[PDB]
Amino acid sequence: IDFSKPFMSLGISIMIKKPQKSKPGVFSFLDPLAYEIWMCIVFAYIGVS
Amino acid sequence: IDFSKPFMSLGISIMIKKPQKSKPGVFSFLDPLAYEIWMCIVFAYIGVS
Ligand SMILES: CCCCCCCCCCCCCCCC(=O)O
Ligand SMILES: CCCCCCCCCCCCCCCC(=O)O
Repeated sequence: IDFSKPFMSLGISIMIKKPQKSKPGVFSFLDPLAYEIWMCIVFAYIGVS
Repeated sequence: IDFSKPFMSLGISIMIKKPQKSKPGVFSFLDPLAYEIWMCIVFAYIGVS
């Protein structure tokens, strides 16, 4: 058959799952340390006092 | 004349100058925190006092 001129140029692309904006949590300033450290600091604080 | 099938597909495209290092601003020392944070710190300072 004899095609006509392309009316839509395309190709092979890459599709991935759209990511999320990862809205920071309210209490995210605690993230640098683990929950165990934060809990142990309170225990250490009480003990020292 | 009679053109053959396209061997290359092109379009209109924006050309600009490649961004270069931004000259540091006068009050650049305020960049690590957003304008909102600095404003809220002032409000928190007043409130706490
Ligand atoms: C003077 C010693 C204590 C200073 C105050 C530290 C405040 C942090 C304690 C509460 C955080 C507990 C962690 C649970 C939340 C989490 O990180 O998942
Ligand atoms: C307790 C005072 C802390 C120091 C506060 C310094 C900054 C005061 C002014 C805050 C608002 C303007 C500065 C941010 C400007 C911007 O980056 O757009």
